[PDB]
Amino acid sequence: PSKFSKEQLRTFQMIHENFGRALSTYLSGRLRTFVDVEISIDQLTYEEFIRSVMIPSFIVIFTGDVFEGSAIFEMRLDLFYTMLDIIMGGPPNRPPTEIETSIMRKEVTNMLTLLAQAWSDFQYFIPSIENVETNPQFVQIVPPNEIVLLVTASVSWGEFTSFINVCWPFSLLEPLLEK
Repeated sequence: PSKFSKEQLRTFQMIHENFGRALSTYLSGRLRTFVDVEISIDQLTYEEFIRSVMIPSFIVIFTGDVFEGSAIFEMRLDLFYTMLDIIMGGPPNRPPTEIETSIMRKEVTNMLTLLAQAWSDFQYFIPSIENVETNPQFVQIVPPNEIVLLVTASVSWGEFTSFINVCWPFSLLEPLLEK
């Protein structure tokens, strides 16, 4: 089938809610302030997701040994620059420099690892960042009409609220969908 079943969605909801809790603790420690995270999932076409991403943005294309194909970890630039500023102790809306992406790549590797830990009992993997892009219109990892599981993490602290989205293409998740 081309779409995710109801029960399969619930499994992914629980997995990513675990991710959400680990992420909250992670970001709270990095930003040294209480950061709340609320997870919500949905399934839609890849086209819909990519068209919703701001230009520019911080798009991390990643994979895992145990997967075949890529997935996307996207972070809004307002969060990206706010996080970086705090970690560095130093937003600009323009696309990030190579230095800024390199510093934030380390943070993303940490967050992807937490994601993998949440996926432990179902399909544990070691994340590998394949590419980093700043323009969503240049990102077409799978066909437009293909369905994708979109995990949205609403990240907030104080009066700031932003997002981190993980896009899991149906084609990538198909085999685990089996067992």
